[PDB]
Amino acid sequence: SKYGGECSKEHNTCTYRKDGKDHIVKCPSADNKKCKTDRHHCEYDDHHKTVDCDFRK
Ligand SMILES: [Cl-]
Ligand SMILES: [Cl-]
Repeated sequence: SKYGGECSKEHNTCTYRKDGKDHIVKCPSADNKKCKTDRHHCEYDDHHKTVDCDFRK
């Protein structure tokens, strides 16, 4: 249920792969969910219907 991708710091977006296609969604603006490092991991959780762009590198 989790779909991984990479985030854009400038745009605060997550690009993730699901069902053969790349999808670009906004990250949250929350302090510890936003995209902090360009091109680092993000995930769309299709169970919870949430996005997180702040992972440990
Ligand atoms: Cl595509
Ligand atoms: Cl969200």
